[PDB]
Amino acid sequence: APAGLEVEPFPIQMQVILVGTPEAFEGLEEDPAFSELFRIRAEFSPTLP
Amino acid sequence: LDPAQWRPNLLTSSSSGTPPPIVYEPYATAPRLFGRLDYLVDRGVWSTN
Repeated sequence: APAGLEVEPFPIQMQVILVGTPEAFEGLEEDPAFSELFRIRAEFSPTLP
Repeated sequence: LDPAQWRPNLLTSSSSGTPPPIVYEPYATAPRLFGRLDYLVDRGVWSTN
């Protein structure tokens, strides 16, 4: 790109909801910023009664 | 002689002293740390100033 628009930082109003397997997150839980950004852990039980 | 190549570029104006000019840059990368040199392609040449 010969030039680029200087986009001003924008406040985030969305609520991101990550989805993944426990293995897909244990490789992402090692980042403290992940644990500080994503506080709510919604675990699906593998087996229902 | 072109004024576009001999006009001083305004980097940063006064911050009134107090508070001191603080710039937190969590995205510490060379283009954002040391700035960028743009390239306007006038008449087909990547002529910079």
